[PDB]
Amino acid sequence: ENLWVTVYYGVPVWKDAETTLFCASDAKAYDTEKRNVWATHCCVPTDPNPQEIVLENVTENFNMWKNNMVEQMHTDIISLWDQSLKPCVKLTPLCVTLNCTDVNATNEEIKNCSFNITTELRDKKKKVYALFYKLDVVPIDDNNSYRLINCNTSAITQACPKVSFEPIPIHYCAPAGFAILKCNDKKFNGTGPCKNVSTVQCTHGIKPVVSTQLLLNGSLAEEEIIIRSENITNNAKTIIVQLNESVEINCTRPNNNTRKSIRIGPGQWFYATGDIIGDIRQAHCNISRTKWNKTLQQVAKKLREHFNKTIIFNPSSGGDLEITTHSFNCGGEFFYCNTSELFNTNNTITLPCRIKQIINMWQRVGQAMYAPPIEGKIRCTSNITGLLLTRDNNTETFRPGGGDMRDNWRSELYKYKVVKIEPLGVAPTRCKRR
Amino acid sequence: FLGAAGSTMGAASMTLTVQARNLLQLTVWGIKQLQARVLAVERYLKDQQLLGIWGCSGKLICCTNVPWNSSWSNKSQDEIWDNMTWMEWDKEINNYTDIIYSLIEESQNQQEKNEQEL
Amino acid sequence: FLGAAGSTMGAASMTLTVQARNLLQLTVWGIKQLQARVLAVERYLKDQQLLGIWGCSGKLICCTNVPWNSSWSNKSQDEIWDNMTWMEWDKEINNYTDIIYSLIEESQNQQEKNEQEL
Amino acid sequence: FLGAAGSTMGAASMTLTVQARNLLQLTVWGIKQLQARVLAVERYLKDQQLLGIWGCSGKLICCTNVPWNSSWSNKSQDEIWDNMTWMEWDKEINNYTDIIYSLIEESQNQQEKNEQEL
Ligand SMILES: *[C@@H]1O[C@H](CO)[C@@H](O[C@@H]2O[C@H](CO)[C@@H](O[C@@H]3O[C@H](CO[C@H]4O[C@H](CO[C@H]5O[C@H](CO)[C@@H](O)[C@H](O)[C@@H]5O)[C@@H](O)[C@H](O)[C@@H]4O)[C@@H](O)[C@H](O[C@H]4O[C@H](CO)[C@@H](O)[C@H](O)[C@@H]4O[C@H]4O[C@H](CO)[C@@H](O)[C@H](O)[C@@H]4O)[C@@H]3O)[C@H](O)[C@H]2NC(C)=O)[C@H](O)[C@H]1NC(C)=O
Ligand SMILES: *[C@@H]1O[C@H](CO)[C@@H](O[C@@H]2O[C@H](CO)[C@@H](O[C@@H]3O[C@H](CO[C@H]4O[C@H](CO)[C@@H](O)[C@H](O)[C@@H]4O)[C@@H](O)[C@H](O)[C@@H]3O)[C@H](O)[C@H]2NC(C)=O)[C@H](O)[C@H]1NC(C)=O
Ligand SMILES: *[C@@H]1O[C@H](CO)[C@@H](O[C@@H]2O[C@H](CO)[C@@H](O[C@@H]3O[C@H](CO)[C@@H](O)[C@H](O)[C@@H]3O)[C@H](O)[C@H]2NC(C)=O)[C@H](O)[C@H]1NC(C)=O
Ligand SMILES: *[C@@H]1O[C@H](CO)[C@@H](O[C@@H]2O[C@H](CO)[C@@H](O[C@@H]3O[C@H](CO)[C@@H](O)[C@H](O)[C@@H]3O)[C@H](O)[C@H]2NC(C)=O)[C@H](O)[C@H]1NC(C)=O
Ligand SMILES: *[C@@H]1O[C@H](CO)[C@@H](O[C@@H]2O[C@H](CO)[C@@H](O)[C@H](O)[C@H]2NC(C)=O)[C@H](O)[C@H]1NC(C)=O
Ligand SMILES: *[C@@H]1O[C@H](CO)[C@@H](O[C@@H]2O[C@H](CO)[C@@H](O)[C@H](O)[C@H]2NC(C)=O)[C@H](O)[C@H]1NC(C)=O
Ligand SMILES: *[C@@H]1O[C@H](CO)[C@@H](O[C@@H]2O[C@H](CO)[C@@H](O)[C@H](O)[C@H]2NC(C)=O)[C@H](O)[C@H]1NC(C)=O
Ligand SMILES: *[C@@H]1O[C@H](CO)[C@@H](O[C@@H]2O[C@H](CO)[C@@H](O)[C@H](O)[C@H]2NC(C)=O)[C@H](O)[C@H]1NC(C)=O
Ligand SMILES: *[C@@H]1O[C@H](CO)[C@@H](O[C@@H]2O[C@H](CO)[C@@H](O)[C@H](O)[C@H]2NC(C)=O)[C@H](O)[C@H]1NC(C)=O
Ligand SMILES: *[C@@H]1O[C@H](CO)[C@@H](O[C@@H]2O[C@H](CO)[C@@H](O)[C@H](O)[C@H]2NC(C)=O)[C@H](O)[C@H]1NC(C)=O
Ligand SMILES: *[C@@H]1O[C@H](CO)[C@@H](O[C@@H]2O[C@H](CO)[C@@H](O)[C@H](O)[C@H]2NC(C)=O)[C@H](O)[C@H]1NC(C)=O
Ligand SMILES: *[C@@H]1O[C@H](CO)[C@@H](O[C@@H]2O[C@H](CO)[C@@H](O)[C@H](O)[C@H]2NC(C)=O)[C@H](O)[C@H]1NC(C)=O
Ligand SMILES: *[C@@H]1O[C@H](CO)[C@@H](O[C@@H]2O[C@H](CO)[C@@H](O)[C@H](O)[C@H]2NC(C)=O)[C@H](O)[C@H]1NC(C)=O
Ligand SMILES: *[C@@H]1O[C@H](CO)[C@@H](O[C@@H]2O[C@H](CO)[C@@H](O)[C@H](O)[C@H]2NC(C)=O)[C@H](O)[C@H]1NC(C)=O
Ligand SMILES: *[C@@H]1O[C@H](CO)[C@@H](O)[C@H](O)[C@H]1NC(C)=O
Ligand SMILES: *[C@@H]1O[C@H](CO)[C@@H](O)[C@H](O)[C@H]1NC(C)=O
Ligand SMILES: *[C@@H]1O[C@H](CO)[C@@H](O)[C@H](O)[C@H]1NC(C)=O
Ligand SMILES: *[C@@H]1O[C@H](CO)[C@@H](O)[C@H](O)[C@H]1NC(C)=O
Ligand SMILES: *[C@@H]1O[C@H](CO)[C@@H](O)[C@H](O)[C@H]1NC(C)=O
Repeated sequence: ENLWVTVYYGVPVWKDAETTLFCASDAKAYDTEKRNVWATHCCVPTDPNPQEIVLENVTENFNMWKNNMVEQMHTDIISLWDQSLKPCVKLTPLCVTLNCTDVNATNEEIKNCSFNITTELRDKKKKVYALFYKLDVVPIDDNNSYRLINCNTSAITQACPKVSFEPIPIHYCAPAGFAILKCNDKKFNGTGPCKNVSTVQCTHGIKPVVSTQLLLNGSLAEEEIIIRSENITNNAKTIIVQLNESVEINCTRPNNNTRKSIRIGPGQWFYATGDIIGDIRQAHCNISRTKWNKTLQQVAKKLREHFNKTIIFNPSSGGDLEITTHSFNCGGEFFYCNTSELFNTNNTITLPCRIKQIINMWQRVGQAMYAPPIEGKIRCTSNITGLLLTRDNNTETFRPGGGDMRDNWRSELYKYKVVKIEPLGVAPTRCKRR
Repeated sequence: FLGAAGSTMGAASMTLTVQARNLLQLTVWGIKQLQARVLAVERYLKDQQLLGIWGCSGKLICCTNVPWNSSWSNKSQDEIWDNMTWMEWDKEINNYTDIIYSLIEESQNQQEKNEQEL
Repeated sequence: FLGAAGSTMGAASMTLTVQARNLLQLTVWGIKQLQARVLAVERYLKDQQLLGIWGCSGKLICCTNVPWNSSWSNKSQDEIWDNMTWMEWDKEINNYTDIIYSLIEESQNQQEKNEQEL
Repeated sequence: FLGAAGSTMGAASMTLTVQARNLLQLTVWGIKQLQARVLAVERYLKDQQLLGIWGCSGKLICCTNVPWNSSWSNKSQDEIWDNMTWMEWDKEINNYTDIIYSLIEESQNQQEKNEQEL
């Protein structure tokens, strides 16, 4: 019974921790021509035959709202975009009076504007033309005199014409001494214990898809719609709804664009929209009516379990386009689609969409980007895998939320927790040093 | 790796060599990883230094002086090594971690190094 | 340093202390060297950790359990220690490097540590 | 920490674990600290490597072969351990630091490792 202290090293125990994770990818199928920002060539390959260890007889408390993997992913993305755009052409020389008239889409939103631009030789300026979308241009006068919307606030960096921003699944992997725990309870929602817990080197690939009302291309729930919130009784919180069935969206940019290269300096090129070829048509997105109807009704049914009120949906209440419309990127183009027909037969719901080139991503007002035009036509296929909803009676009203991108990552990282291994410990034995 | 986390404390003694084995441009993307590498080394060395102080540098299982307090644990070995897991154990001892380490360090070294020269 | 590279394996045993001894602005010019310093430390520690696992941490010459396979080497010592150099030797064993190491870690460590407590 | 600096050499032997224990953005402000951390590790490892070579890796007090020279010190222990402090001592031996170290590495290691295999 005369038990003594014995030191054991290599004890299989852990403590919660916050550390630096690294970027890893599955495929190295990406070339150097595309220069995808998520194929940085600074991101390592992951394990082609990854292991997962089931931890039996353990319980672990997971919390998607206080999870630090989300903050780190958010930070990495902002940093990545700023670095990728760092060396590219600045468009401050374009903050000149624009002489604009409507394009010959006559008997809307595209303006034909004239500029006075300094050429490679500083003594001369050339008069040139470009087409702009109405959303990017603000009038100065009541006359045909306009300015770009950013000159009032910030300088524009032109997106690098050779850099793809197409999402590539990224795995976030632990550094030595750390491990990632995964929750395998199919019905795990927000915060609380998970009974089926396993250990992995790293997460599944997560596509860094940016959208504001409908979450796209994520992972579906295994059995039913799962509703996740930090505090479901707080109307100020976002409710993340994970669908157990996807709904497809077909989006397009139906007019044929051309690209006009304008020199604005000594090796400094500006890419302007050139003439539109053929008909001028409005951008749009197609959602099957029958799939949407059953999906939205199932969401109302599941939401009801937490409120016991009749649930209805409404169009968003207002704000700028990033919040009021379904903002998303597709093909490198930036779409803002009107969803009033969703949040409200056998037809297809066709949502009109608008497109804009001068962008202030992640609410970082003061850092504008110009998205150069893409020649030809654009066709997108995507999956709605979830919704971001907010709330305002014997009824309750839900509206699209979004804007703050961390909510789009909590929806994939809710299953993961980072812990550190603390292998040194003590237990009793009759064994003594001598 | 942590396969033994759900196993009992005794059984888990076979994996000490597993748990103890995986401990080893100018941009933020890169500097944060360099900092992580330096930290991994520092954490490794701190554990090795402490084992050296306790006279446990070459051992995964190291018996020391310092008997157990009933205030730390009054549980029999029948449960500790045969039924409990290491996580469960850590949850019972935790508060005494610093106390035990201090007692080992301040006893085991002074009472051996002098006696050996003499 | 490597003076013994052309010497036979036995003679070269006198230089183990030599070969084992030299193992320790915001510009790329300097960051690459900071990274090199960190790597030198990491390589050093990985070799020390492995020797510790095998029970060889304090030794340059460390006898272990695990007999030799005729599939690894069928030469007598008359050739191995007296005529061959270490480069020549490494060129013949190479394919079995991982095999031999696994056989020490999975044997020499587990069969000594449990027995010592007992 | 250095509380024993004014104490005699013998008394100071009780603080060896004190003195030996505290050895572990893209801006200059931060890079210089990262460099300092790497250096602290390198200095630590160099002392540990040297003790390993001398066969003193597990010891704070380590007896070796190599008798004392009257050219190094002609004092009796009555003065060295009981009246002198370690600073005073270092000030008298200093010139022979490299000599003594070479005499341990070239003797204590080679004459023990070959003999142990044999
Ligand atoms: C949710 O997930 C979905 C599914 O991944 C996302 O939807 C995808 O989005 C992709 C990017 O927008 C889109 O990829 C573009 O598709 C265009 C149409 O391609 C048709 O033809 C190909 C033929 O395939 C064969 O050839 C290719 C060539 O590389 C090979 O790679 C294949 O293996 C085959 O051998 C079919 O496979 C398609 O199904 C279509 O029928 C392509 O034209 C386009 O490529 C051009 O743009 C690239 C931009 O990075 C560029 O790298 C590439 O080199 C091409 O550019 C050349 O041509 C242009 C013309 O103007 C020129 O300016 C350039 O200088 C250069 O010369 C892409 O491949 C996926 O097809 C699409 N998937 C579906 C099902 O629609 C969805 O976006 C995502 N959700 C969100 C919100 O992101
Ligand atoms: C958007 O508008 C673009 C500009 O009009 C369209 O590009 C045109 O597409 C047509 C249909 O494929 C091409 O016609 C073919 O041309 C080839 C020969 O091409 C080569 O010679 C021409 C001579 O001018 C040269 O311009 C090309 O670069 C090639 O060197 C013929 O063999 C075919 O039989 C057929 O006539 C046009 O040539 C092409 N124009 C250009 C400038 O490339 C584009 O297709 C439209 N996009 C969409 C989605 O509608
Ligand atoms: C998304 O599309 C919807 C339509 O499906 C847009 O709502 C419509 O917005 C127009 C704005 O001019 C409304 O017209 C105005 O209505 C008020 C009503 O008092 C009237 O006084 C004005 O003279 C004018 O007629 C229109 O009624 C409204 N439709 C509905 C059904 O309310 C919505 O604005 C679009 N949102 C975005 C972000 O694009
Ligand atoms: C949107 O969601 C749909 C499902 O609702 C996805 O369709 C499914 O895609 C997977 C591929 O990840 C298909 O699995 C494999 O397809 C290959 C095709 O040759 C087959 O050989 C394999 O054995 C396996 O079936 C799956 O069948 C397909 N499901 C259906 C009903 O077509 C779609 O990929 C998602 N993404 C987009 C952008 O549409
Ligand atoms: C608990 O989670 C583990 C995963 O950590 C589940 O194990 C997987 O089960 C599927 C079933 O077909 C296998 O295909 C996978 O290969 C298994 N993975 C691993 C790592 O073993 C397990 O089934 C879950 N148990 C419960 C009750 O949900
Ligand atoms: C550019 O500005 C001018 C005037 O500010 C616009 O009007 C033209 O003015 C010149 C002056 O001599 C006349 O000769 C032209 O006939 C005027 N145009 C028309 C249609 O009457 C001109 O239209 C503006 N251009 C753009 C692209 O806005
Ligand atoms: C800069 O823009 C101004 C107008 O915005 C150009 O001035 C016009 O130039 C034409 C050339 O024939 C004249 O006919 C117009 O009467 C001028 N407008 C005014 C208001 O005077 C000016 O030429 C442009 N600079 C360059 C280098 O093209
Ligand atoms: C320059 O920027 C300021 C804000 O920084 C603009 O002021 C508001 O802009 C919004 C944008 O639609 C309008 O709805 C508000 O009505 C504007 N405020 C006022 C008091 O009118 C300002 O309008 C921008 N410059 C121009 C020419 O529009
Ligand atoms: C999943 O939803 C359930 C509710 O159906 C959560 O239950 C908790 O219940 C206690 C009871 O007092 C409340 O105080 C907690 O606030 C509820 N949690 C939450 C997050 O609201 C359960 O915790 C949810 N999450 C998980 C992972 O089980
Ligand atoms: C969600 O947050 C809201 C935030 O207000 C909590 O509800 C109110 O909290 C205030 C705090 O002073 C109380 O005075 C109110 O009486 C609370 N309202 C109600 C209806 O009780 C709410 O309790 C939080 N919910 C959860 C599940 O934590
Ligand atoms: C979105 O586009 C896809 C194809 O890009 C449509 O899928 C086609 O649907 C028709 C319906 O009869 C099938 O015959 C085709 O074979 C399908 N194509 C493929 C490649 O499978 C889908 O129906 C469209 N969705 C909407 C809402 O229009
Ligand atoms: C999780 O707990 C269960 C229940 O105790 C373990 O299964 C049995 O444990 C008893 C304990 O003495 C053994 O005698 C039985 O033989 C075990 N069952 C089997 C089928 O062997 C289970 O092993 C525990 N999990 C782990 C990882 O050990
Ligand atoms: C290189 O090979 C030569 C030839 O074997 C070595 O020289 C002789 O090696 C034999 C081997 O038994 C010794 O008995 C002789 O005494 C060696 N010659 C002399 C002059 O001593 C030579 O030493 C080898 N190189 C090295 C570095 O050992
Ligand atoms: C500093 O020197 C003084 C003077 O020697 C030390 O005090 C005495 O030292 C003698 C040496 O044999 C002891 O016998 C006395 O007992 C010491 N005095 C007391 C009051 O104990 C003093 O201790 C030295 N400083 C330190 C840190 O030891
Ligand atoms: C989840 O999708 C499956 C697809 O077959 C469907 O049967 C099931 O009813 C859906 N879950 C809910 C809650 O409807
Ligand atoms: C959409 O909402 C508006 C709100 O005014 C309503 O008038 C309209 O009838 C609704 N459309 C559908 C299809 O419910
Ligand atoms: C147990 O704790 C008490 C607290 O005063 C202490 O006196 C006693 O010596 C301790 N026993 C052991 C085994 O350390
Ligand atoms: C030699 O290799 C064979 C391959 O099966 C193995 O069975 C045998 O035990 C090995 N001998 C040694 C000494 O490991
Ligand atoms: C003392 O120094 C002399 C210098 O020649 C040397 O010969 C002698 O061996 C040394 N004694 C010791 C103990 O090393």
